[PDB]
Amino acid sequence: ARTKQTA
Amino acid sequence: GSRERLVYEVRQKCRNIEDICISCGSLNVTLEHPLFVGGMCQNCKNCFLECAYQYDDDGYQSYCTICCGGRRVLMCGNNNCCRCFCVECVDLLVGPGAAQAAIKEDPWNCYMCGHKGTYGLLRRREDWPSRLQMFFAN
Ligand SMILES: [Zn+2]
Ligand SMILES: [Zn+2]
Ligand SMILES: [Zn+2]
Repeated sequence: ARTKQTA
Repeated sequence: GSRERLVYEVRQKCRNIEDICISCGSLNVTLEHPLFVGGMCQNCKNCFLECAYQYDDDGYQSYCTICCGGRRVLMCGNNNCCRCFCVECVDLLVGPGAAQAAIKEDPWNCYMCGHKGTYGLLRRREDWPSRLQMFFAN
């Protein structure tokens, strides 16, 4: 899975 | 009294998952979570109403499908799904280490997309589209 920061 | 301890009790069958808020651990359940088996408290119902369908410019939902927050999230690799899941919720409700398996998986179908439909304590409702219709009903 690709990840990301929500901030 | 923490979310982690309450989920532990659920695994030990010392407590039904419908009796806890699966997004924050509150015992003050006021409805069933519309996507997965388990309860939802008023705070999380409100967070869901405000947050669940917020989107980023990457085309993906802004926050975790389960808790509607998270600082770091995994994104669904289904080219038809825009959902995200945070590591905390995954490792808690599925099981420890599950999030890193999912991050490694390429491509990864999320827990709403996956055909297995049950992942540790995380069980997708067969009737989630009906439950969403009811949730957003007038
Ligand atoms: Zn809650
Ligand atoms: Zn989460
Ligand atoms: Zn998905």
